[PDB]
Amino acid sequence: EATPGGGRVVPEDMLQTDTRVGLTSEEVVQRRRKYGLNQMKEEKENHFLKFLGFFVGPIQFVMEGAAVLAAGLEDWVDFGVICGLLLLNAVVGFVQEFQAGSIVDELKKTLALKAVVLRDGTLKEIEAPEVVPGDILQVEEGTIIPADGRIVTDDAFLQVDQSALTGESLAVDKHKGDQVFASSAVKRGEAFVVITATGDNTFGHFTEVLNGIGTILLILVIFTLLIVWVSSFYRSNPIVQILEFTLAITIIGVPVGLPAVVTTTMAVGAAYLAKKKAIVQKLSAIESLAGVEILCSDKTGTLTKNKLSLHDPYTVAGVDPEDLMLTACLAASRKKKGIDAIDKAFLKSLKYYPRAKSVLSKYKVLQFHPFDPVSKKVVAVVESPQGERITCVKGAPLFVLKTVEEDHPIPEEVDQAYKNKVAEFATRGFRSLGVARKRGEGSWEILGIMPCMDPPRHDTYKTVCEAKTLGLSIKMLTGDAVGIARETSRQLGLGTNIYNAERLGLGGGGDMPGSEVYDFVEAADGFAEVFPQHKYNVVEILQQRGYLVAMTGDGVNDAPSLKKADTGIAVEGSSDAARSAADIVFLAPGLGAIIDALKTSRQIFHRMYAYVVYRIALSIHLEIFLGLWIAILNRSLNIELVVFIAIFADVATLAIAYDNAPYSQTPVKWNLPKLWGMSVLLGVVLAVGTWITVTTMYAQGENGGIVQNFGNMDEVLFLQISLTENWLIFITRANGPFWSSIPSWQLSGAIFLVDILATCFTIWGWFEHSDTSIVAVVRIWIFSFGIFCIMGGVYYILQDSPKGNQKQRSLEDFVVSLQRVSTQHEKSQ
Ligand SMILES: Nc1ncnc2c1ncn2[C@@H]1O[C@H](COP(=O)(O)OP(=O)(O)O)[C@@H](O)[C@H]1O
Ligand SMILES: [K+]
Ligand SMILES: [Mg+2]
Repeated sequence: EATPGGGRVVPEDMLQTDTRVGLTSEEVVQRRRKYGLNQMKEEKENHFLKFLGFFVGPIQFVMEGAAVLAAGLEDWVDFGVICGLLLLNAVVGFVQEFQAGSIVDELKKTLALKAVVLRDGTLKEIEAPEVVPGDILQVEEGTIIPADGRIVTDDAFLQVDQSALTGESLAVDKHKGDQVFASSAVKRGEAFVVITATGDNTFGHFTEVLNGIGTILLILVIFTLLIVWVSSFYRSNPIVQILEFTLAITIIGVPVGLPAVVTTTMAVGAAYLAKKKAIVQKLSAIESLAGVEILCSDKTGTLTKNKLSLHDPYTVAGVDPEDLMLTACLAASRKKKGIDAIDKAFLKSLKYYPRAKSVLSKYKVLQFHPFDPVSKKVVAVVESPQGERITCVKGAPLFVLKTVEEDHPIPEEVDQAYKNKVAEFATRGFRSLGVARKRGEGSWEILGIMPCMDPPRHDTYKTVCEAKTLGLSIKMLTGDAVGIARETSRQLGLGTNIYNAERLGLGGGGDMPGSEVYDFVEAADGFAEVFPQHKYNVVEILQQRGYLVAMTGDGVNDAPSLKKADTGIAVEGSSDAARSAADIVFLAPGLGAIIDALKTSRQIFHRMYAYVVYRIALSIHLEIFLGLWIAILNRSLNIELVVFIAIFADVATLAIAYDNAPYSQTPVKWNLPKLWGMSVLLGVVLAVGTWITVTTMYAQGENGGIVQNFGNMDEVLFLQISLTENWLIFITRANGPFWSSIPSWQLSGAIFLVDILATCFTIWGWFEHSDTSIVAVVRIWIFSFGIFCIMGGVYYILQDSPKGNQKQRSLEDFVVSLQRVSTQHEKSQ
C-alpha cells in the first residue's frame, strides 16, 4: 500500500510548503496509526481472556474431569478442594503474568526512541510514536529513523546503517528522494525526512531450557502413570480408584507454573536492575549478563572520565611559539550541544591572554572533516583575515607527523625530540594531540603535542580489583597508542599486555600464524589503536575459544560488535542506534554500575536456578514415592492431603523471586546434566526419607512407629512430606552450606506459616478420621530436620595458556590462513 494506503501529494508535498524550520497545526489528522501497528494495542487490555485461558489446557482438563467425576456437586469436600486448587493455580498464574507484563512495559517506556522535530521555537523532542504522518524529521548522526519515508530537498548524503532490514552491511548511501527505511540507523549525515508509511511495510535461552525441563518432567509423570495403571490393572482396581491415583500423581508431578514463576523472577530482577540504573532490552539479557566471562570495555567513558585536564602545552617547536592553542581551538565545532569530550577541554582551558578573544572571530569554517576513527584525525579548512586557507589538522601525535611527512620531511633534530616527548608524556599518563598548519600552498610546520589527561574514575581501581574475584577478565579497548594504554593499565592495575590491533592480526594479518593470533587475543589485557572493525573481530575471535563476551558500546560505529557480542552493553551517553542494538542500556556511568548489574544478574540467575532445582527435585521425590507406594501396596495419600501438598508448593514459591540470594563467584550457566543429577539425587533422598517414615508405621503399627502415642499414616506422611519438601528451598538458595546466607524474612515467614499449617493439620487431623499425638509431631519434626540436614550436606558436598589441542590450533590457523589467502588472491597480483 503506497498510493491507496495513506500516501499522496497532501501528505508528501504539502509537507514541503513551509521552510526547513517550522511546523504548526496538526489539524484533524483522521488517523493515528503510529504505535507499533496492532502489536501492543492489539486487543487492548482484554484482562479477562487471560484468566479463562489458564482454566483451559491439558492439566486443567484433568482437574475439570476430576471435579466433575466427584459425583458432580454432591458434597463440597473432594469437589471443593479440587476446584480450590484449580482456582489457586489459575489466580497465581494470572497474577504472575500480570506482574511480568506490567513491568516489562515500564522498561519499554523508559527506552523508547524519542524523535525530534523542530518547529518555530526550540521544541524539545516528540515522544516516539505520537508524531503525525507527513511531518518533517531531523535524523542526526546515529539516530534510529523514527518513521519511514523520503529525504527532503536539501542537499546532503547520509550513510544509513542497513542489513537490519536489507542485505548489504556496507555504506547504503541514499542521497535524495530514495526510500529511507524506518527502524534503521544513520552512520553519518545531516538530512531531513518526509514521512511515508508511518506504520506500514516495516520490513530467549532460559525459555528453551524451561521447555526441555518441562518435557522431561512430563515424560517422568507419564512413566509414573504407566506404572500406576499397570499395577492397578493387575489388581483389577475399579476405574474410579485408578482415576483417583492418576489425579493425585498428575497434581504432584507436572509443575503448573514453572515458566510463569521463572518469568516473574526475571521480571522482578529486571525491575530491580532498572532501579539500579540498568535498563534491560530483552528479558533474556539477564542470563547473558550473568554468564559473561570477558568484558571488553572501551577505556574512554567507562574506565575513565570524559573531562580532560590540560597540563602545560608542549610549545617547544620551531618558529611557531604559541600557535598550538589558536590552531587547535580553530578546529572546534563549537556547537555546545553535540560536541564530544575532546572539544570541551580546549574551550574550558582557553584562559589565554594575547589572542584567545581574537582567534574565534572571522575564522569562518569552509571544510570540516569530522574525527574519523580509522584516521584518528580531525581536519578543518577555514578562512583567515590574512586571506589564507589555514587547513588545521589534529589527531594522534604520530598520525599528524604521518600527515606532515611530505613537506619538511622528517628532520632528525625535530622528529627525535617529538617522539621522545610523546613517549615521555605516555610515561606520565597523558593523552597527547598533535597539530599541523597550512599557511600557504607549500608550507607544513609541526606545531607540537598537547598533553591532555583524563583520570580514572575514583571507583574504577577497586571495581577492577573486585571484578577479578567475580571471574571476569576485563579487556580494555583504546584508540590511543600502545604506550598510553599500557600506562593506563599500570594505573588501573589491569595488567600490562597491550597489543596494537592492526599489528596483531585483527583484519589483515601480519603473517602471524593463525593459531597464535587467537591465543594473543584471548590472553590480552587490552588492545591499543583499535578501529571499529577490530571490535567485531575481537568479539568473533573471543567466541571461538568458548567465551561469552560483553561489549561496552557507544555510538553507531560499534553497533555490529554490540549485536555480535553475547551481551552488548550500551554505556552512558550512547547514541540511539547503540542502545537499540545493545542488550542492556545503562543510565549511570562507569564500570561500577556494570559490575553491580553483573552481581545483580548473578543473584537473579541464582534465584531462577534454585527454584528450578527445587521444583523438579520435589516433583521427582513425590512421584517416585506415591507411584512406588501405589505399585507396591495399592495405597496412596488422601486426595485432599495431596492437593494441599501441591498448594503448599505454590505458596512457598511466590516468594522466591524476593529474597537475598547470593551471587556466584564465577560466571554461572545452565549445566543441565549437573542440574538433573543434583535434582534427581535430592528427590531420591527425599523419597527415601518418606519411605522410611511410612515403613516405620508398617513395621510397628499405625500408632507405634515414628509416632509414639497415637496417629494415622496419612496425616503423618502429609506432615513429613510438607516439612521436608518446603525446607528444600533453604538449601538450593545457597552457596555451599545452607547456613551461609540468611534467607529473607518473606521466604522464612511464608515457609514457617506453611509448616505451622501442616503441623495443625497433623495435630487435629481435620481431613482424616483420627488425630495425631503432640509428641508424634515432635518426632516427625526431628526426623524431617535430620533429612533436611543430610540432604543439605549432600547438596553441599556435590556443589563443587593455549586453550586448544592440535585440532583446535590447526582449525584456527586454517581459518586465519584462508582469510589471508582469500585477501591475497583477491588482490590478484
Ligand atoms: N576530537 C578529536 N580531535 C582530535 N584528536 C582526537 C579526537 N578524539 C580523539 N582523538 C585522538 O585520537 C586518538 C584516540 O581517539 P579514540 O579512538 O577516539 O579514543 P576513544 O576511542 O578511547 O574515544 C587519541 O590520540 C586521541 O587524542
Ligand atoms: K547480542
Ligand atoms: Mg572510546
